Amino acid sequence: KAMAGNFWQSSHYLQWILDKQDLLKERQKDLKFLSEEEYWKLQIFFTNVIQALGEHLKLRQQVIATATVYFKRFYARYSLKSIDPVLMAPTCVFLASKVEEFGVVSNTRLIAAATSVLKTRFSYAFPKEFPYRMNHILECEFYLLELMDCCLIVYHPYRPLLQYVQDMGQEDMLLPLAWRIVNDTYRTDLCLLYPPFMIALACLHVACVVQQKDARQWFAELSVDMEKILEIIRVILKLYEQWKNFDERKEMATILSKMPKPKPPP
Amino acid sequence: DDKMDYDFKVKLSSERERVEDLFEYEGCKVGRGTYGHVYKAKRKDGKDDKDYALKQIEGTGISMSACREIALLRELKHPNVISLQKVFLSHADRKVWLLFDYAEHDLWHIIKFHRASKANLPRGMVKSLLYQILDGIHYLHANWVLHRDLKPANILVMGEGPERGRVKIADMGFARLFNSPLKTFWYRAPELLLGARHYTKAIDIWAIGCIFAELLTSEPIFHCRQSNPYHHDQLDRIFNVMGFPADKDWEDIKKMPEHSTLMKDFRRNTYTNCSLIKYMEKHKVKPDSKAFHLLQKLLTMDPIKRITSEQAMQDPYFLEDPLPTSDVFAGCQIPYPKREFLTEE
Ligand SMILES: CNC(=O)c1ccc2cncc(-c3ccc4c(c3)CS(=O)(=O)N4C)c2n1
Repeated sequence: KAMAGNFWQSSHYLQWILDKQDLLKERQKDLKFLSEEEYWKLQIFFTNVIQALGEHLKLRQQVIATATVYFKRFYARYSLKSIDPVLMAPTCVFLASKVEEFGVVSNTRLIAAATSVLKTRFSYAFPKEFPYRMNHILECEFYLLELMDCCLIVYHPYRPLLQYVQDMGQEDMLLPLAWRIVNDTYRTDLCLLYPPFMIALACLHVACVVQQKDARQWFAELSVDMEKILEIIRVILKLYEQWKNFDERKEMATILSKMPKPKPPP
Repeated sequence: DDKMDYDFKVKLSSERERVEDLFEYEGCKVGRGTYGHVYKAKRKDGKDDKDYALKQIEGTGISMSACREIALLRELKHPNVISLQKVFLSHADRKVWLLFDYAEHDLWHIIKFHRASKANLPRGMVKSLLYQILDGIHYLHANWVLHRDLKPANILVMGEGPERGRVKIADMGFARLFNSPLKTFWYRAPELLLGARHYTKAIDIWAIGCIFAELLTSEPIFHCRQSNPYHHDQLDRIFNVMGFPADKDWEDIKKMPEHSTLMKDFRRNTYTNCSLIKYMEKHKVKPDSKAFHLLQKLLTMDPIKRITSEQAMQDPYFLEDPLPTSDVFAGCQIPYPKREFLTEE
């Protein structure tokens, strides 16, 4: 609930809704080693890593989403060369957990979760075990916080989605599918480009089209830039075509070897 | 780190703003507590000549406490709530520093100055303080942010400068695990003492009631000598002021965990002569004044019958002469001394 009604004066809105062309210009650094398809395949993979880390640790979806966004924001600015994203991913889960107040993740529980998740659920992408100790996470935490400019409160499309479905009165029919589609939007850049509520309307639009509910007049009763909603719908539909044509399990070893790697000292 | 990029590590090291380089604060420690350490500070690379406050946080790393403080102050912006200006992370010693604008005064020190002198003042200063406090807590509550630890010491007031006489709320009790009190009792609402498992907006408003009584009398209304949440003497003191609550007064009191304990220890007969009217009359405050009627609504026993900050701000007290002013001191000379410098040892 903290800061619920403050999006339009929040640090998310004022610093972390980015320009698409600016985003694409900073990305060209990592596109010397990876293709546009391979980089997206990388993003999809590590979003699944963070989800898997969250589920092991028994964190609610909103905490996982915040950790997902911390990751995206970081790599929107800096190279994959900068810090190993194998180390960054649990660091984001760890920092995000501390933003919450109900329960704490301990050190040994985080490193245990990172070790176990990668060995059991991701041994297709990683031959060797998770090499990092706790003090590595702790060093990485400081860099994450600093380089996000201490911006920790992230707004997500789930809250507006709950509000919209109840407005329609189709919670049983639409909510599980729409909530699921919201989860999938984190496989894209959507959260860096549009306010949460627009992402949620798009997700609910697609849930209606899949389930063949007609909400043409309900959506008409809204006051919103519909071109921007359609933009987001196109991104969701393009993601499902990648999904079809992407075998994560077969491809990620090769892609992770293409990733540019941190230069050590002499 | 071997698998962190060297060029990325030294470029960020070249560029990092280090606190010891930017500010002068040596020997200017002004606070020391659970929170860590606070220093009054001037800027070295002198663009401005303002005084600043530098908080070095207790412990190391990023505590959940530190994290929620950073997360929330990063978003909160209001004239009556202290503003975070910058955050310095010191990687070597693993310490976190927070930068705020400096407030010379607070209600603890201010009220202790009146206590000292009167033992041997501007009209509307009490009213203005109360309004600005209510404006600050309203901002937080509207953002679903509770304070959780409201007392005179953390109600700061700006000294000489451009924000002269403005209230700045501070030290918001960020991080209480599970929003739980159970994980000075003078400012704590009767529900807390009777075993309430969670903090609330209403608990913040009681504390403001106590601070309002204290500004009027120069005396802590529930003053009391000197684990689990039940505290006998603190309840006795409340009942000596307010009287013992009837069933009609607080219907849900039965639902409190320490209600059986209260019944076991306290009898209505004991406090039959007591009331807030008589207490305030003994401290030279008129019970038919709008000042009193608002206080009575803030210090309501049953939490669901306590008015919100929103409605307190709407009280016609604030329409009565004298009005609230932005400058609490109303342009009059500040008689209160500047803060005292503490030691490291
Ligand atoms: C824990 N401290 C803070 O969170 C803080 C944040 C920003 C500040 C700006 N200006 C002044 C203070 C200040 C300094 C000293 C002092 C108090 C406040 C209250 S007190 O205990 O009475 N005392 C000796 C500040 N304190």
